[PDB]
Amino acid sequence: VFNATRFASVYAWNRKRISNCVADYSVLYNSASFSTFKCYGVSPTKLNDLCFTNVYADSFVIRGDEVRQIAPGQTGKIADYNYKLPDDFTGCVIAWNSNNLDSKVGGNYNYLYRLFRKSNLKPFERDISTEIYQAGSTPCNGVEGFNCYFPLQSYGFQPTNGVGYQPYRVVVLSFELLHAPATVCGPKKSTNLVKNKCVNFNFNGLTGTGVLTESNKKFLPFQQFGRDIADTTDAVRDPQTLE
Amino acid sequence: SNNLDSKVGGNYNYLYRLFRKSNLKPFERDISTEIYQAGSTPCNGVEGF
Amino acid sequence: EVQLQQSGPELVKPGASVRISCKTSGYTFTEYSMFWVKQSHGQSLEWIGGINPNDDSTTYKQNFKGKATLTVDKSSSTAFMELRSLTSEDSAVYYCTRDRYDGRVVDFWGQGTTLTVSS
Amino acid sequence: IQMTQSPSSLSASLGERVSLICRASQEISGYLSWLQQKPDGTIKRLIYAASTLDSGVPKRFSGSRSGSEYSLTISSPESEDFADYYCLQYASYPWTFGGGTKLEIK
Amino acid sequence: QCVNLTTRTQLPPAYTNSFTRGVYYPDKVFRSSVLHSTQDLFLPFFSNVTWFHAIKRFDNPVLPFNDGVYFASTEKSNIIRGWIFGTTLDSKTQSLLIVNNATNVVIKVCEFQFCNDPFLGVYYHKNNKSWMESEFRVYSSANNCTFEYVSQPFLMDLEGKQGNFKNLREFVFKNIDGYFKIYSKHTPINLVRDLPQGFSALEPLVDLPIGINITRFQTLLALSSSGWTAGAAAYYVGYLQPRTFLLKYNENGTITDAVDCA
Ligand SMILES: *[C@@H]1O[C@H](CO)[C@@H](O[C@@H]2O[C@H](CO)[C@@H](O)[C@H](O)[C@H]2NC(C)=O)[C@H](O)[C@H]1NC(C)=O
Ligand SMILES: *[C@@H]1O[C@H](CO)[C@@H](O[C@@H]2O[C@H](CO)[C@@H](O)[C@H](O)[C@H]2NC(C)=O)[C@H](O)[C@H]1NC(C)=O
Ligand SMILES: *[C@@H]1O[C@H](CO)[C@@H](O[C@@H]2O[C@H](CO)[C@@H](O)[C@H](O)[C@H]2NC(C)=O)[C@H](O)[C@H]1NC(C)=O
Ligand SMILES: *[C@@H]1O[C@H](CO)[C@@H](O[C@@H]2O[C@H](CO)[C@@H](O)[C@H](O)[C@H]2NC(C)=O)[C@H](O)[C@H]1NC(C)=O
Ligand SMILES: *[C@@H]1O[C@H](CO)[C@@H](O[C@@H]2O[C@H](CO)[C@@H](O)[C@H](O)[C@H]2NC(C)=O)[C@H](O)[C@H]1NC(C)=O
Ligand SMILES: *[C@@H]1O[C@H](CO)[C@@H](O)[C@H](O)[C@H]1NC(C)=O
Ligand SMILES: *[C@@H]1O[C@H](CO)[C@@H](O)[C@H](O)[C@H]1NC(C)=O
Ligand SMILES: *[C@@H]1O[C@H](CO)[C@@H](O)[C@H](O)[C@H]1NC(C)=O
Repeated sequence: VFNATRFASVYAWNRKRISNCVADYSVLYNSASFSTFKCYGVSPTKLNDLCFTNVYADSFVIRGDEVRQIAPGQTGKIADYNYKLPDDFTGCVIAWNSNNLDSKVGGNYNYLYRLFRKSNLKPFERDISTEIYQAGSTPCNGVEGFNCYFPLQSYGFQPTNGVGYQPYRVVVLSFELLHAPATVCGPKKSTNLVKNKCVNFNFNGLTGTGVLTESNKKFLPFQQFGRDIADTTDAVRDPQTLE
Repeated sequence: SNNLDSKVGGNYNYLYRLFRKSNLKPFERDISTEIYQAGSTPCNGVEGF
Repeated sequence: EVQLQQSGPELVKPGASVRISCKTSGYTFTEYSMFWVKQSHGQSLEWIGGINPNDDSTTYKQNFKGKATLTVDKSSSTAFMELRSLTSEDSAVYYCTRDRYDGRVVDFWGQGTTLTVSS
Repeated sequence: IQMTQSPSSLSASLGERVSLICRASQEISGYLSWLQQKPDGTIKRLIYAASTLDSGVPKRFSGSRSGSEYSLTISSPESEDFADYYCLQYASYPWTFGGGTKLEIK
Repeated sequence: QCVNLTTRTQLPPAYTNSFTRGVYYPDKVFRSSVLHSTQDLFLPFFSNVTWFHAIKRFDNPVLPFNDGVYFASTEKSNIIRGWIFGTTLDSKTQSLLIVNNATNVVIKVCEFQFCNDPFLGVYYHKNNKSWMESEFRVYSSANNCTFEYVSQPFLMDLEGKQGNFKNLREFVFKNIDGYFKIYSKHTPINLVRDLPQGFSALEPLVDLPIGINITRFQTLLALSSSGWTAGAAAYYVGYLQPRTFLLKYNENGTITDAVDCA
């Protein structure tokens, strides 16, 4: 998503449904490459602590003035006719200047945005339709004409453009929780295993205290911990170096 | 207090603390204006990335 | 108030041009198209053409395209019609109008403008 | 490409029914508007989109599509409504109008 | 593809006694030389377990999934190759498809428009003097999909061997708080036409956080378009119920015997 060769243009924004994986947002937030990292659901630091049902990654190119509009509750041709976030957007907007990557020397014209629409689009809609626009009362029975403008016009991206008319890539991480089990979790920190010493142990959620020792027990390929007559834990299997 | 504490152009005289290094203690008061470092880099001076 | 402050009654000797304004108000000027009409003292009204004040694009009746020229100025928020080489064909009550797709089509009209070309 | 208004002038008492017609030689797909002109220069829209009206204007106007014909019909005359009437055909460029019809006292 | 194969001898729905089978490890906890007592969705001891077989006969009706469902096959040549689970089965909701085929296991969840009679087909002997998969007729099209796993590729046998049953395959399927849990076992057998009397403990093999509701399920079998030979296999279905069980864990941590406390 972040290192793709060619992004979608804003009218036709790509979505990737990130799920069944561990999401190391520390790689993202520590990156010197980003201009903007606006998180609306939670504070950016805590993203490695959370877990979600899915993380939709919406990707598109817009102008460096328009990146601001991607924030929730914004008014403007990108926020209204191309890509709209809901008032309770529980996610992050991430953006970077890609002028040296998306500005052909004589100008690039591959990226289109909708300048015109009969109504603002609803949150997370996408409108691929090229249907000629009804800008004038006269019905647009033609393929082109006065007041029959093509809704999709194209950006002006040139290397010598100002910050504002240089292309910004954007990705919006829409994180969601549903009634389904959360599968997009963060990377769980794992500090060194120490032995013959009284220590606080957290083995896959199992908070406890005790002296850890190398066991002579032999569990089954499926077992991960053990208990005693009292239904109290007395043995656990190391999740990284299986012992 | 809308008719005593609100201005048509915005009353900006009132501040809240959006950032801090740690969870503040009961009845403790925080006067600091030191720049909060969200990124992993140290961040000396009046502003930074 | 969708008013139309146009130019008052006007005369010039033939073989000469003219200047005709239509100021518009009560709406954001680039949200609507502008068109024009020529109604003679005796003969019917006809459509001269229009300008979209947003996109600076134009369209005309083929008959008038060769003698009309429509323009706007955004800072003045005003429409402006020029007549080039006026003769015994070029005299009427001229009228400005406003248009859109969402129901506001040719509803309100400028008080017109006397463009007599007689001596 | 213009449609034709049946009569050039029409005369009435107050109260009498008044029908005004703008026939079509080609299909305008129902894109048409009715306009009111006073002999002293006052222009204002009556009807659009065939049947849509009732906007800052006397409630009596009606203009439902009559097949091959486009229409205006009124539930009374009035002092100001003794005036000129025009149909606008905008379905296509170039725009055109009917020749107009004048409504008068007897 | 979506084809109907109506050439089958109609037989009554046979029933069979589950002999103290379908017990699984209820948790991932080591216990040793101890008699743990547990309440869970177990298959009761001596429970009527519906019996279906493929002969002349090719018995594949859609069944209810209830809360959990013990499934087993006694067979050879590898006839039973998959399960369909869902609540609509016609793409109006997501549903789950598990298919073990000539090349890999696929586990995936989609809005699938399933066929009324789903199966997979094999060319038998044919030209290469060997047996090859030729047909995959489960759904017409899948649209929205949430999860997809595929095994690394393998080449197990589709060979039409003869004789009695030699594999006794076993499964438990449960669906708790969005987690679809599979438990399973294999054992060698030498068994003619029944579910064998004995005791087995099913180890968990996978868990899937799919979140979907399930209420119905079915089995997918290896079969010009009608008139065909069905390979000899038998399979069995029982519905799990909330039951207290007492479980003998031996010194090696394996459930060695069990007692159905009702
Ligand atoms: C996680 O990865 C580490 C490697 O980073 C694995 O440790 C390796 O194990 C192999 C096989 O025993 C050894 O040959 C390597 O020398 C080990 N590398 C290191 C750096 O320790 C570890 O086994 C993996 N754990 C799991 C659960 O897969
Ligand atoms: C396979 O059998 C099913 C069940 O009979 C068929 O489903 C029927 O399809 C027809 C249209 O062809 C519908 O009018 C019926 O209402 C359906 N019946 C049921 C019970 O669903 C299905 O079409 C058959 N498939 C093929 C390809 O023959
Ligand atoms: C068994 O089913 C799997 C899953 O549909 C098939 O795997 C596909 O293999 C083709 C090439 O043969 C690849 O292009 C696809 O990407 C694979 N799909 C997936 C999702 O794994 C496999 O081919 C099937 N085997 C047979 C013999 O039909
Ligand atoms: C499953 O797929 C269907 C079909 O693509 C989706 O239905 C679309 O829903 C969007 C959003 O409401 C509509 O704009 C489209 O018009 C629908 N398409 C059709 C053909 O009906 C449906 O939303 C998908 N469901 C999920 C949970 O993703
Ligand atoms: C626990 O597991 C061990 C390991 O397999 C079993 O020990 C085996 O016992 C059999 C039967 O006497 C011998 O043939 C094997 O050689 C033994 N294997 C090894 C390497 O020890 C033991 O029997 C099991 N105990 C129980 C009761 O489950
Ligand atoms: C199986 O079901 C039949 C009725 O269909 C019943 O008579 C019989 O006792 C049942 N046997 C078992 C194993 O419970
Ligand atoms: C024989 O095998 C080839 C490819 O291996 C296949 O195309 C052909 O269909 C097979 N023969 C028959 C009768 O199907
Ligand atoms: C699952 O089913 C229950 C009850 O039928 C319902 O409340 C819930 O919304 C369903 N969930 C999904 C994802 O369909």
